[PDB]
Amino acid sequence: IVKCKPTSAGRRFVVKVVNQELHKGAPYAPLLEKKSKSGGRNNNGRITTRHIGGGHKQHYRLVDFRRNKDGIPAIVERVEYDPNRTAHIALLKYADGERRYIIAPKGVAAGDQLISGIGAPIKAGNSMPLRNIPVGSTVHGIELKPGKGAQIARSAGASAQLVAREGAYVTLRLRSGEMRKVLAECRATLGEVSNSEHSLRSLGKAGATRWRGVRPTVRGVAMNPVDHPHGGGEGRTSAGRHPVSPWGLQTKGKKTRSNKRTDNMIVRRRK
Amino acid sequence: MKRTFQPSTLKRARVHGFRARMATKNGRQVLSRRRAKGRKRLTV
Amino acid sequence: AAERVFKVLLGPHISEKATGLADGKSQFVFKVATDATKLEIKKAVESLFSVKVQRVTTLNVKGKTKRTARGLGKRNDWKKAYIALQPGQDLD
RNA sequence: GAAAGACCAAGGGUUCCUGCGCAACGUUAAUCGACGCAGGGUUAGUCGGUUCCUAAGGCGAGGCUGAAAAGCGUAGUCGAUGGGAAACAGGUUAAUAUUCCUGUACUUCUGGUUACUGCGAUGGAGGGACGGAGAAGGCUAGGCCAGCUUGGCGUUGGUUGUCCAAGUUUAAGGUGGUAGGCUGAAAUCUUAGGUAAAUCCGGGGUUUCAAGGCCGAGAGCUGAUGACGAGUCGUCUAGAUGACGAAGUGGUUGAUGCCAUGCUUCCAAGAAAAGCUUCUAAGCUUCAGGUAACCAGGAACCGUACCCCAAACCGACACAGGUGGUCGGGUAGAGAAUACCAAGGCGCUUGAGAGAACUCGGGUGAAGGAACUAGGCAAAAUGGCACCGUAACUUCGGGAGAAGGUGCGCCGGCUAGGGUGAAGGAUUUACUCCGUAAGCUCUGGCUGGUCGAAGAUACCAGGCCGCUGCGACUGUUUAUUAAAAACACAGCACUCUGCAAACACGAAAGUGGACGUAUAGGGUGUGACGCCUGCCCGGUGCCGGAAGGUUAAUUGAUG
Repeated sequence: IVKCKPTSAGRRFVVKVVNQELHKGAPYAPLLEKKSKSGGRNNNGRITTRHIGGGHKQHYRLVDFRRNKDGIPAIVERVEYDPNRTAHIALLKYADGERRYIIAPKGVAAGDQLISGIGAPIKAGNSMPLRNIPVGSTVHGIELKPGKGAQIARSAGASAQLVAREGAYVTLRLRSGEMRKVLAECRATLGEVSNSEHSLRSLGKAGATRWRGVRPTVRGVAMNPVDHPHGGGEGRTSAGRHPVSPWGLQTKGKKTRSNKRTDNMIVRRRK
Repeated sequence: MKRTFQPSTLKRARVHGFRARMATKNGRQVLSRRRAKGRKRLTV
Repeated sequence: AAERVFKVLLGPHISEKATGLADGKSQFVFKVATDATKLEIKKAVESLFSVKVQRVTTLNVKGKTKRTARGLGKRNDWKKAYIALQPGQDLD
């Protein structure tokens, strides 16, 4: 973490997260594939998500979320930057050639881990089924379906806490504060995800947003009654309506989860 | 003072060309109207 | 074909440029059929005029467009070969 | 004259050239024309396209979905603005030329013959293959000076000279492998990987050694005792042509070009696929196939004229407009600004007078110096480089070029270096070091003298200061009356969303969100920063809560 000096009016509030353990250039090319931007647009060509546009050209890195290779020890070659995540990625050389990218845990460096059915549950980085990990141990990159790959707790500095095992299931507490019943056969990696100081950075200027591929956000009250329900009015108005989406859904408090297939898997909501 | 017609033969032939009209149902009936009126060109 | 030797060459193009070129170099400008490759108007000159051809160059010519009453009319786009020969050996 | 010059793409489509013409077109006349009539002109293995390959996106066998029409999509196969062979100089004209001619190359294919021979895929690896910025350096084009050749000897002083003018050219490619950049190299043993295999790549172990290797400008030599060359001689009609044709060297300054897809650095983390190198599979009968040599032969089709800071494109016009990319000389200059010019191009298709008011675009202006006016609007002013000096306030970066002041041209005198360069001395004996000297070029420092009213003398080129309102700032907007205090913004907070996410577009399939996963993603309000952000839950919404009343379809008792 470094703070830039106000030598120009745009650098005054840039707070920059700098890591020198990250690898200087040249990502491992057989694990990269092409990725072109969407603009937030559909196969109808329609904007279906506002405020996406521009940014830097990025290769997609083939991050392994499954950790299939059981009983093959993989040393960590290096830890790299990934444009399309907030975390960092570790490059793992398995004991039989076989380089793969994973999500890096804390303790990123050239050490060793072996994703398997039984091995070293105090090493942050070993991936296991949720049956044979202890209760109370912090995990990340949890599968929801066996063989689907990691889906939960995989942003920068994110983790879940395993709280109770019973039956074919196991309960773990998520970073959002909600208790989730997850299957016991599905897997998780011991530890906590790498770039945990990501939340301390300040972009600093209007154009550090635009080179993330985020187009500006124009408010509802700045518009006309044709454009938004928050709409017109003489002078500054206040959106005399209750606050609302551009499509008319209420904004400030109204619950929108209507799944009802998976309600039994959720044993405690965000409270 | 840039004007509204900026010519390109490729954009010409791909928006209004023969095969573009005969790709869709409505362009095929553009050609059948424009052939029923008896026009000399019918693909402009 | 046994034919197509008699169909490709359409006559010597007569002009001042063709005349000075036939005198100075050994190159004879023939009007040829509008789909004639360089080797089938090399075999035809070797077949019909009994010479040895060393090179043929070609060029499509756009027919000119004349204005009158009832609009623009176009002349036929035609084709033109230059037949380089050995430095003796002038064809007839 | 960073174009009003030369050129490429697009777009146009004969406007190009030559004869004949002048009705109409040309804002006038026209013998002229981008106009009329008729002829001619566009030459490619190498320049562009096709062909090979793919991006966005399209279409899409079957397939999922949809009243129908159709939508979306897998295999696929189109799709360049990107990637894949190779030609350069000189001649030639009315008009084409990297295309024709001449000379010298280069790349790739086909058919042969010779010899030894593991060939083989789309499949595996390799490679192609790539960001922003910032720099050293090393060269080269080009520039300039000197020498050399040829001509000259000046309409008015001088000009045989230490004078003037012109010219002092030569490409690709071969050979060279240099400055420089990256890099461990070889042998052997093994192997849970690269969805089969693999002698290839990846992984592991062992042994020896320090220089291999792979790139890579440019100089040199060769291309080239050739072409080009001021001109001479000769023929003939002031010129067209044949032969001959002088000098053709050295020093400096040098790029925005090349080494260089290099190197350093930073986050925003920087195309695919083929050609190419390599590996085996299925097979071959291991003739075929491969690999070198040699010989003969080939490289299709299409575009090429002309216009592109435009009278030929887009603007109804021969219209002060617009239109992508490339080159870029001298002197002054930081400069591609600007001024005068070179090569080159042009006099903008109505002129002649005249010299009123008024109108426009300028020049100067007595004495005042904003009294003008809604308002210093306009104008006038300031304007550079070096040095000195510079306030409040401040987020410590600023403010600040604050404010203000001094020097500036020319010619000498004396004096400090820098860079090229090399007479010779070293040995790893040559594209090498060291280092003399001149010559060339680049900066000083100090003192004089001197001319003008005036020395950043022209063009060029900040006016400044003091209170305050608003918005933190850079940015955006009402194409064509509003550029702002409006929008955006970093930052902030609320709220939703556990993944087949909330949400959006879709009668749906599907797709975006996202190949992301709560430090994530949507919505909303506020708008850097500093100090803060008080009271109210009645209304309305949102969230939760019992379970009492009410309550719909559906039930169908009873009368």
